[PDB]
Amino acid sequence: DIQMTQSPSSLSASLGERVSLTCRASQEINGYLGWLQQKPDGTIKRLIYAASTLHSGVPKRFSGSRSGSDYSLTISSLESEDFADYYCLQYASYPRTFGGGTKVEIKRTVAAPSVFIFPPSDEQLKSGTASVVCLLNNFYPREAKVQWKVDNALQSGNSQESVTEQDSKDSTYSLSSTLTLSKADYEKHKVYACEVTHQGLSSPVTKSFNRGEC
Amino acid sequence: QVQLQQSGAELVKPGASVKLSCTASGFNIKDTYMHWVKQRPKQGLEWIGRIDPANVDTKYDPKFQDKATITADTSSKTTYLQLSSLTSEDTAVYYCASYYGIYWGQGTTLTVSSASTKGPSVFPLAPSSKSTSGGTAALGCLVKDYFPEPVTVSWNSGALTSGVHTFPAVLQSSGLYSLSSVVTVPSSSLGTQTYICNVNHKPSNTKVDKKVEPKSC
Ligand SMILES: O=C(O)CCCCP(=O)([O-])Oc1ccc([N+](=O)[O-])cc1
Repeated sequence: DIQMTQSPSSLSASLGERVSLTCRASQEINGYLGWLQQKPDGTIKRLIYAASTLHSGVPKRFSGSRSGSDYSLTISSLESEDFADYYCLQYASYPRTFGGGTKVEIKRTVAAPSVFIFPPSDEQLKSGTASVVCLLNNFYPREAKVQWKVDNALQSGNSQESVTEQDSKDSTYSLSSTLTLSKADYEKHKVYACEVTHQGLSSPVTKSFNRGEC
Repeated sequence: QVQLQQSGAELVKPGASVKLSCTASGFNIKDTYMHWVKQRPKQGLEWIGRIDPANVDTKYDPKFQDKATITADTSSKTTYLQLSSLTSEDTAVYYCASYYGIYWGQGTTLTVSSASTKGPSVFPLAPSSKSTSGGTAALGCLVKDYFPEPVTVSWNSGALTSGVHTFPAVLQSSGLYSLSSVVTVPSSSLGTQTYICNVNHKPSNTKVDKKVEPKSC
């Protein structure tokens, strides 16, 4: 089975920039290689086939080439509609195999997050469970470290994270962290804190509430 | 125009089987040549196999040899993907593609779980713990313990769209989903503007409207 190694897996670039994605074949595939694009809505479209032939209607800014075992897709100048996921696919033999993929995201200036902490509601406490949520709003880059502390004691294994897709307007990200505890465990402690670390913050920011439940 | 139409979403229990379909709207036997691809949540594309009805040939990736079976109905220009002895590892979106990858289907979501359909509990994420105003405030709704997804969340019946962030759902250890929708609003409006999240979960026919008030706690 022929393996396709795609690099890089992630790429941050500005509008108008020239970028190149590469796929290395473990065996000779003799120009048999296609490139696909997947938009954030799940739509998949063929861009190139036979290594360098464009699909009808595809912008001429896209091009493909070969150098040894390496096959590349080059976008001469990035446009807004080009920020998506890309995959190469070989069809020289069976089974057909895909490259790992490359996510191309929009690069912008560093933006520090706005941090908010939410105590559980009285309504939820009646069901015997308590969810504490920490929100990180509109930041860039995506990398952010969230640490939970109850009575200044670090937590682990009891939190869940969820992050939004890059915003169409400002190109920022938003992240939420949820700490889940039993009503019993929740009622045996005082301070609940959310410590946030990010490139745009000189020192970690901390948000807490003491006794809140409404 | 000439396209690939796929069947709807499927929800089954582990151990069972499913049969998905992909019909070529406006094609022929030469175009009943179809590929089937798998995509797990937040992961890459995986080739399952392909059918070439003109030569009654079918090829699969070794990893799917026991799991999948592709058949084709040349009269209706439809191919079928049969998946057996399902496990959680089979929960994904399945796509179909034509000869040379010229046309691609919209995808069919398959969810494998032993959980039953359940509506969500909606809890408020009240603004402030005691602090009176501050510039820009944040509030929201915690949409917890529902199955299966999706769930739709709007604010003020669609009137408030600016500053809204509805997060992708997460699968909890109970086998149930959860997500939160937040919105940043001016601190000055907290005592005079009404904020209400409208949650709709079609699978269970649950419509819940929750007013988020600054209880200051
Ligand atoms: O012998 C030839 O000309 C190659 C025949 C391969 C046809 P196939 O549909 O199985 O493979 C392909 C599948 C997808 C693509 N693509 O560019 O997305 C390209 C080829």
